[PDB]
Order: sequence, then structure tokens, then C-alpha cells
Amino acid sequence: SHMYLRITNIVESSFFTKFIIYLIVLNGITMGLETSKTFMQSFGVYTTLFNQIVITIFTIEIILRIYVHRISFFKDPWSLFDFFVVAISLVPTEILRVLRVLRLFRLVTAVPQMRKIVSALISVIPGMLSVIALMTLFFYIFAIMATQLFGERFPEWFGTLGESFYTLFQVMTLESWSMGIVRPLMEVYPYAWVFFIPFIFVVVFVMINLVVAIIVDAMAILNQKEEQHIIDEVQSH
Amino acid sequence: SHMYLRITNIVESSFFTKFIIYLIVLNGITMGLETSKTFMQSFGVYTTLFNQIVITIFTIEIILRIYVHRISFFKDPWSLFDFFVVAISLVPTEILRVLRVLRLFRLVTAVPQMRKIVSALISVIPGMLSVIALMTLFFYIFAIMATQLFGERFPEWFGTLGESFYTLFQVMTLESWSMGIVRPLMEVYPYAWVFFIPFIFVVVFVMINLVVAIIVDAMAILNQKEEQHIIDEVQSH
Amino acid sequence: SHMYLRITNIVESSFFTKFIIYLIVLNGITMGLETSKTFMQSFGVYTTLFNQIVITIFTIEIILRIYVHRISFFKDPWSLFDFFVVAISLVPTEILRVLRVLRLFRLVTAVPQMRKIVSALISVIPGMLSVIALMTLFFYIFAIMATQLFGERFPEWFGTLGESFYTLFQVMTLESWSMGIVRPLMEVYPYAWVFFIPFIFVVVFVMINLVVAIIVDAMAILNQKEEQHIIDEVQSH
Amino acid sequence: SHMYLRITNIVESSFFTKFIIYLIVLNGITMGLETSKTFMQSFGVYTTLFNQIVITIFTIEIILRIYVHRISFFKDPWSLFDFFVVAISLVPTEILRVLRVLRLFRLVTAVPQMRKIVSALISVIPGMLSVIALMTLFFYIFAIMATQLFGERFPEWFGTLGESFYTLFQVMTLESWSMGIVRPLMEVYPYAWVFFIPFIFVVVFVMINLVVAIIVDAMAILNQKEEQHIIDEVQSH
Ligand SMILES: CCCCCCCCCCCCCC(=O)OC[C@H](COP(=O)(O)OCC[N+](C)(C)C)OC(=O)CCCCCCCCCCCCC
Ligand SMILES: CCCCCCCCCCCCCC(=O)OC[C@H](COP(=O)(O)OCC[N+](C)(C)C)OC(=O)CCCCCCCCCCCCC
Repeated sequence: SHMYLRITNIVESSFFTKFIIYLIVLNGITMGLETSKTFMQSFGVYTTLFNQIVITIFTIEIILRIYVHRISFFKDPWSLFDFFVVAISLVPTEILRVLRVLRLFRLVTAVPQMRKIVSALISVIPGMLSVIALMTLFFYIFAIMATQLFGERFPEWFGTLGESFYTLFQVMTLESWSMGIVRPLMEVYPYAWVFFIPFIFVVVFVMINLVVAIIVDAMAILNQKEEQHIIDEVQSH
Repeated sequence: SHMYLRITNIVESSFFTKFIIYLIVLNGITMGLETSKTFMQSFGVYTTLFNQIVITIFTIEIILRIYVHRISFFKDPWSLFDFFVVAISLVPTEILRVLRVLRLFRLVTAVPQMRKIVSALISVIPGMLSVIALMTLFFYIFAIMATQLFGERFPEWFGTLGESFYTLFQVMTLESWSMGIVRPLMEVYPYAWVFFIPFIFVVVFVMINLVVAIIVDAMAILNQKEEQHIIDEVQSH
Repeated sequence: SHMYLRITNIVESSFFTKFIIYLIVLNGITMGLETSKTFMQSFGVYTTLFNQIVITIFTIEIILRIYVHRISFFKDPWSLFDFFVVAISLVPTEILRVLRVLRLFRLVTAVPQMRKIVSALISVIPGMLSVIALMTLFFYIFAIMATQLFGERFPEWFGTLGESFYTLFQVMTLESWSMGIVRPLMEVYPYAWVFFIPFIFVVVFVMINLVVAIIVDAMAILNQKEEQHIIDEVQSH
Repeated sequence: SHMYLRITNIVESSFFTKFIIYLIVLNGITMGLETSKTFMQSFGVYTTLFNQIVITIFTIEIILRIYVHRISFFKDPWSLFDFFVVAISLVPTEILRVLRVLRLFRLVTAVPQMRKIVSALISVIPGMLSVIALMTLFFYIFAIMATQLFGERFPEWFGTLGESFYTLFQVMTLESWSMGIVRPLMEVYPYAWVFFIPFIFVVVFVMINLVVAIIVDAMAILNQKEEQHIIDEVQSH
């Protein structure tokens, strides 16, 4: 309650937060430099210790932040991310070596402007889950159908549920859907177009109508809010 | 009127609807498993009977639902779909074997959240039919023109009205329209671009303007509705 | 003033307009049939005379419509289109043979629902001309630059102002812009990306912002209109 | 203060501005003509002097405009652009020879309608910088990760941070992302899809949600503005 407040003033200080951001930017520059074989041959020794130093400092920081925030730390998504991103970077030296770079997203955690962007962007998602679920069910059914219609003759694209899922996603982005998949398919299965065209219609119609519904429903609420404000004034005056 | 109500309380019960959804999810898992040759070699016998069982249960369910809803059953699109999807799965064991998977969309029929999504999405369509008709006429005219401009020299892409329709749809999605179709066409017909560019302009302009019109007209009605509410208050107070 | 009204009641009659639409649909079916070599071998004789008949009837119709509408006929875009589309089909039997199919768009001229769609869609265009002009100037400048940067070494894609225009349009649709054009270009000109990336940014930013501006400005006017209505009520009550 | 006003009436005159636009259009036509080797063989001599003449006139114009506007000239973006675009064209005769064409954008500087378009389009950008920054950080992190996951085995696409940036941008436009990059990658790295799919989801989700937020926030302000106007009337009457 006394040594506590000492470190709480540190962890909460403007300097503390600025320092950590400084390190994030430095280490971010460093991780781009470590991309050059030339650079690594000359200064790899320096950059590697600086990475260990930065992660040590970040470890101390996370530790301090937990002593200060106590339980609230692990009920906070931004610090949960800081935690797991620094924890990943702690596992001893193979894909984890690459996931270490995710600690640069810490620059989103630390900068309030960036948090508001991400929070704002994330906020459409909860209301989209049922549509996403519906779409995932749609993909699943069509992936099953495509696996068994086309998998024997086109193993790479449809031989497996996973592969059909992948290909169906490719068709959704419209990437080479016709020259690359459906025309080749139609040389064996001339009615393949009866499968993929409707698939393309549904998947594109749903995406567009999802955007239309977000905008139009947003404004419906905007209208409800100003309607109450105007009516209250009328009711009051 | 008495044995009727006995089964009506069953068919209307929370348990009845939950049970059927349970089966849909189980059978949905099962149909993904039947995709693995390995899995089928080991447990194909089990999964096949479970499919026959599920379809038997679904047959009993449809039958019960018709006795309970009487005529209203066949005037209801969700149960019409349940009907035809279960009926398909009833035809004896080849493409129908694959259409059996459509009974997984029954998970949309049974889950009210999913119905509202689909109903919502479908509701733009009635007001789009005339535009869709106009676009289909557009495709038809340009498919006729392309068949006779390019079909002799490019049979695969334009030799037939059907093939030209297909290719025109591909050009609409912009998939390989230039490297894959129009540049090859222009090596024989250097003015082919005078055909496909304007085609691309119209088809893209119409899609975008359709989205713009749905959003803007939706808000026009939103504005009309709150205008009347505010004015009525003014008129009343 | 007397024989005039006789034909005016004809030309204005519900039957007259329905008959012509009937012919348009029939001849539209016919023009799709004439696409099949098989069909032409058997019934080409019949279809060809029916085409001459239909065009004769359409010629009489246009003539009647001009006597009835007088000058107003040539000040009306829908009848101007009917005129030129029937006139094209009148030139004696080579690309004009294919333009004959454009008389099927007459089904848009004759059906009021279709006219409203087309009128509605066309109505955004006048306010877009300056943006279109700006974009065309943009294409022109970049086509000049690309012709002289890349035309010697890549004649097919940039050897000519016209070809560079074509390729630039292809890059705008994002069709094979990188694997098909810019990566090949970068093997000779490693900074080609400094040309096409910014080009892609501008062209995509302008299209999106054009859509955003149409929607948002539409609603600005919608808001101005209901604001005046509400305020007038407040002012009146 | 006296010879000053003499040239100020010139530089501000309707004729002065029209003359310069005339030259811009002429020189714009000329620069398209200089694209034809045939044309240059015959009239290249003429066009080259006309280019030197035009640039001399533009130099005099810029000089006059600076004497008239004094400091205000270099605090004005449109004239700053005129300045640098004419200055580029002044460097003696290699890429600068091509940048000379940028003086045609002077037609945007000189035509007020075009300025309003460009100003309008630019006005969304300041509020987008933080999102753009967030997206650039996103690209940077994923470019680092992709360089080290895939660069050794796929040097052309990922061997270098710059190349990975380029490829990631290509994946964002969805151009050949699967047939051209990720399927080839997956033949060596079967989990490459775990990298690029989520990358595609984020990058597409962010773009769409950025458009949704611009439209919806624009209308929020539109609603706030008319709400105050209506309420003030209610408050006043
Ligand atoms: C509720 C959402 C539903 C969405 C609708 C999507 C479902 C439609 C999928 C049907 C498309 C079939 C595409 C296709 O080509 O499948 C492959 C089969 C293979 O037989 P086939 O092509 O005749 O030749 C085999 C060649 N061989 C001997 C060398 C192997 O080819 C055929 O069997 C061709 C048979 C024509 C199928 C026509 C189906 C019309 C629509 C069916 C669904 C309507 C009820 C919803
Ligand atoms: C107002 C809107 C303006 C929009 C900006 C668009 C204008 C930028 C275009 C510059 C991009 C240049 C792309 C390019 O690779 O051009 C080709 C030249 C060719 O020389 P190079 O690539 O060095 O090698 C030639 C190879 N050889 C000997 C076998 C022929 O390659 C080079 O010369 C490379 C030189 C680097 C150019 C860097 C330009 C930075 C931006 C310049 C414009 C800024 C002022 C607006």
C-alpha cells in the first residue's frame, strides 16, 4: 500500500509509457534491419542483444503493470495482448521466432489513437457473428458438395474438405475463379458452372447486403436519436 | 381434435425443435466425416445407418408437422424447403446423393436467428427484379452479339450463346477479362475492346448505382417516417 | 387534323404498344435461335423473313409515330433511339448485321418500368462529368508517361498511347496488374512499381470517394428537405 | 505600388488565365502527338520549339504570379504545384523528360471546377491518416514476417522487405493471390494459408469499414446540424 504506490506512480507516469513506445519504435526499426543479410553480417550481434534487452525491459514492464493493476490486468484485452505477445517472445529460440515480430503491434496497444481505431473497427463484429456463422455454414455445405463432386478428378483443388474450403474462399475473392478453376472443371464437368455461379451470387450478394445493412441500420439509430431529441424539445416547449 | 392436440403439443414443444436441431448438427458433423476416405473405410458402416436413421426421423417429423399445420405447411417457405430437402434425401441411391447435403441448410430453417438473417437478406430482392431483368436482357443482347462476332474464331469462349453468357459473366467479375479474353480476342479483332470496355462500364456502373440507390432510398423512407413523427408532435403540441 | 387523329388513336392505343412489344419479344427469341447453326440449317429461311417483316412493321411504326409526334419525336431520346436502332437494321446486308440485335433494347424503350430504371441510373451521370473529365485527364497524362517509359521495351502493352490507355484501364480494374504487367515490367524497370502503385491508389481512391460523395450528398439534400418541412410546421404551429 | 498594379491587373485578368489554359490544352494535344514516331519524324522540330515556347511563357507567368502574390504564392498549394511542375520542365534534357508531362495537371490548377473536385477528394484524407498509419504498420509487420518465412525459398516474392511489401500489396488487391502466390507457397509451406487468409480478412475488413465509417459519420454530422436548426426553431417559436 506504500511500496505499491511508489511503482504505481512509475507505471502510470507519462515517462514510463513514452519510454516503452520509444523501445517499440526502436525495436521495430531493428526488426526491419534484421531482414537484411548484409546488415546481420555486420551488426547482427548488436541487434540480437538489443532484442534480448528490449524483451527484458518489456518483461519487467508487464510484471510491474500486473502488480499495479492486479486482477484488472488480465480482464483487459490490450494488456492480455501485451502479455501473450511478450510471453511468445520469451520462449527460447521455430515459427515462434517469427511471431516475435507481433510485439510490434504493441505500438497499437500503447498509442491511444490506434486503440480507438481498432476498437471502432472491432465494434461491427459482434452484430455480424450470426451472418458470419450463416456464411461459414454455407461454405461448409458447399465444401462438402464440391469435395465429392470434384475431388476425385481435381484433388489439388477439391480432394479434401480443407482444400475445397480453400478453393471456395478463392472463388469468393473472384481470383482466377473461371480461367483457373471453373473452366478447367467444366472440361470434365460441363455443368460445374451450375455450382460455382450461384455460389458466387450468394457470397457476393451477402457481402454487399451486409455493408448496406450496417450503413442503413446505423442511420436508422441516428434518426431515432435525433427524433427523440427534437420531440422532447417540442414536448418541452 | 384430440389425438391431434396430443401430437401438436409434441411438434410444438421446445424439446421437439431442439432434438431436430441436435440431429442436424450431428448429421452435419457426420457428413464432413464421410468426406475422408480413411474415415469411411473404418466407420462408413456406422455413418451410413445414422444417415438413414436421421432421414427416417426427419421424415416422421415432416409428416407430423404436416398433420399439425395442415395446409399452412405448404404455404410456408421454410417448411416447403424442409419438405423438398428431406424428399431429395429420400430418393434411392447420382447427383441427388450430393444434394442430400442440402438438408444441412435445415439448420437455417430451425434456428430463428438464422431465418431473420435470410429473410432480411432476401427482402431487397423483390425491388431488384426489374433491374435484374434489365441486366439479364443486357447480358442476352451482348451474348448474341459476342457469339456472332467472336464465336467462329473463339469457340470455347463465344461459340455458343450459353458460352458467351458464361464468358460475359466472367468479364463482369473482371476475372482475367483482359489478359485472358480481350487481349487474345484483339489479336484477331483489334476493336474487340470497343465491345468489352463499354460492357464493363455498364455492368459495373449498374451494380454500384444499385447499391447507392438501396442505401439512399432506405434513408429517404427513414427520413419520411421520422418527419411524420416530429410533425405530428408539432401538430399535437 | 382528321386523318391525323385517326392514326393518333392507333399509335396511342394500348393495342399498338402491346403489339410492338410482342414483336420485340418474338424477334428477341428469334435472334437467340439464329445463334444455333443447327437451327439456321432447318428454319433459317423462316427466321430471316420474320426479321424482314418485323423491321418492316417497325419502320411503319416509326413513320406513324413521327407523323403523330411531329417534332416532339426527334426531341425525345427514347424515340431517337428507336429511330436509329431501326435505321441501322435497315442498311442492307457487316458489323451492322450484328448491330441489328440492338433493336432488342427497344424492349427498354417500350416498357415504362424499364425506362424508369434507365432514367434513374442515368441521372447520376451529369453531376459526374467533371470527375469523369478529371479521371480521363489523369488517364491521358499517365498513358503518355507510360508510353514513353515502357513502350520501346513493352510494345504490346505500352508501345502506343492507345495501348497504354488500354493497359491503364486494365490496371484500374486490377486485372492481372502485378503478375501480368508490373512484375514483367519490373524485370527491366525495377522502379515501375513507383508508377503503377500510385496510379492504383489514385484511381481506386477516386472511385470509392465518388460513391461516398453520391450517397452522403444525396442524404444532405434529403435532410435539407425534411428540415424545411419540419421547420415550416414549427413556424406555422 | 504602381508598376505593381499594372502587372497585377494583367495577372488577375480573365484573358491571362484563359490564355494559359489555352496553352495547357494545346501543349497537352502536342504531348500526345509527340507519342507517335511517325508524327515526330515529320513535325518533331515544330513541336519541340512549341514546348520550349510554352515553358518559357509558363516561366514568365510563374514569375509574374510571384511578383503579384508575393509570399502568398508559396503558401498556396496550387501555385506551389504550378511552380514545381514548371521547374521540373526547366531542368535541361532522363526521367525528368517524362515528368514534364505533369505540367498537364496544370489544367487542374487553372480550372476552378477541377480544383473543387480535387479539394473535395483530398478532404477525407486528414481524418484517414491514423487508419493509414495503422494499415502501414500492419503491412510492415506482415512484410517482416513474410520475408523471413518465405524469402529464402521464394526470393522474387518475399526475399526482401521491399519485395514482401510489394507482394503483400498485390495480395491486398486480390490479384492472383491464390493461383499466383499462395498455392505456389503452399507446395513448400502447406500452412501458408494461415498467413495470407487472415491477412486478406483484416485488409479487406478495414477498407470496407473505413468506407462505412466515412458515410455513417458524415450523416451523423448532417443529423447534428439539422437537429440544432430544428431545435432552435422550436426554442424560438
Ligand atoms: C439451397 C442452395 C442450393 C444451391 C444450388 C447448388 C447445388 C447445385 C449443384 C449441382 C451442380 C452440379 C455440377 C456438376 O457438374 O456436378 C458433377 C456431375 C457429374 O456428372 P456429369 O457432369 O454429368 O459427367 C461426369 C463425367 N464423368 C463420367 C467422366 C465423371 O454433374 C452433374 O451431375 C450435372 C447434373 C445437373 C445438375 C443440375 C442441378 C440443378 C440445381 C440442383 C439444386 C436445386 C435444388 C436446390
Ligand atoms: C502529380 C502526380 C504524380 C504521380 C507520380 C507518378 C510519376 C512517377 C513516375 C516515376 C516512376 C518511374 C518508373 C520507371 O521505372 O521508369 C523507367 C525508368 C527507366 O530507367 P531505369 O529503370 O533506371 O533502367 C533502365 C534500364 N535500361 C537501361 C535497360 C533501359 O526508371 C527510372 O528512371 C527510375 C527513377 C526513379 C523515379 C522516382 C520518381 C519518384 C516520384 C517522381 C514524381 C514526383 C513528383 C510528382
